[PDB]
Amino acid sequence: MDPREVILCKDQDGKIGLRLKSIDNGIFVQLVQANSPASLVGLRFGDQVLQINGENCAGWSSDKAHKVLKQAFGEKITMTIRDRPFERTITMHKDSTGHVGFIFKNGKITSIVKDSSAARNGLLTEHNICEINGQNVIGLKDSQIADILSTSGTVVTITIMPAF
Amino acid sequence: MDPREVILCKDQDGKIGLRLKSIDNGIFVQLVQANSPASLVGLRFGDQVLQINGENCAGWSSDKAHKVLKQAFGEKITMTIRDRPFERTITMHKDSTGHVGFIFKNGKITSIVKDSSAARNGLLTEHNICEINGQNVIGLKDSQIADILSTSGTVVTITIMPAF
Amino acid sequence: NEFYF
Amino acid sequence: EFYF
Amino acid sequence: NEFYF
Repeated sequence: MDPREVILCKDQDGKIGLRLKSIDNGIFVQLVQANSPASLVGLRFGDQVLQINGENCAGWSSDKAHKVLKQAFGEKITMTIRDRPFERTITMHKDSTGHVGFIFKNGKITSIVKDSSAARNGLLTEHNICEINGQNVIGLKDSQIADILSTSGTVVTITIMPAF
Repeated sequence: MDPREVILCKDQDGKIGLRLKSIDNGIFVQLVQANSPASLVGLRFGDQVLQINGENCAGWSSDKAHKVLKQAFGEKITMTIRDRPFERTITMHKDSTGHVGFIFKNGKITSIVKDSSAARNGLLTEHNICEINGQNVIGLKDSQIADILSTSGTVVTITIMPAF
Repeated sequence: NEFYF
Repeated sequence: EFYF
Repeated sequence: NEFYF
């Protein structure tokens, strides 16, 4: 899957609304602030940052990545992104009680309920939910995600990735 | 992207040629014996087993999954399989010294060399290599994998999986 | 404080 | 005995 | 026992 190029423009505090995290000697988006330079260019939780301003991110720590952003010179920051490489999609169907079949806490799937659609479809635990029927749920309270599910209809398509 | 069904005929001991592993409350193929029924139907390290004889694998231990295989009735076992859900593909180019840019041991990527093609492409550590240029390297010794890499042309396409 | 979905 |  | 690829 080919990477893509984005050019961000800093806000007033020299920030772009982005938190990053080192995973397996790569750099990944950990949080994207709403209505930020990062959201303007379509960054999402789980996107991989391959390069910043012409430097490869391979092997950088979280602290280094944050420092490079904070210190970035001028008002424009260039990045090359591999769109969330660990993403998978699972489609489930609600049962007669309105459930798809998993336990959820602090943004993580923690258990799979027996005899459910989640079980039939091989949903995994220690995974975060990124989207529900296309809607970002990263950073939402568990109760807000419950709200969303209540109005999603019988078909529930989620994007997930390992929590790492 | 969708699950597939396989049907396997047992040997006299009731065996089909598989060892399984529990990961994140799913069941995955860990080892496939050469020239077994499991090999023939194309099961591979990393494939996910959703059902055995129509029964959900969710939350089973590997010992439980093995017991299910052992105790299965009849001369054929059916499984529903999601093909290597953790697989990703990365293409790199050898540099002037013939290297793509990583340290490898025991089937696994352990370091990414600075400003190599591996670095530019965002290759990750703690990942197993499954195939190189179409050649499956699961079960091969590192020296055999080194030969495949040495003899490869400049463009090197690998499939990888996180080492769960 | 676990939810059942 | 370790394969199934 | 490691390899540089």
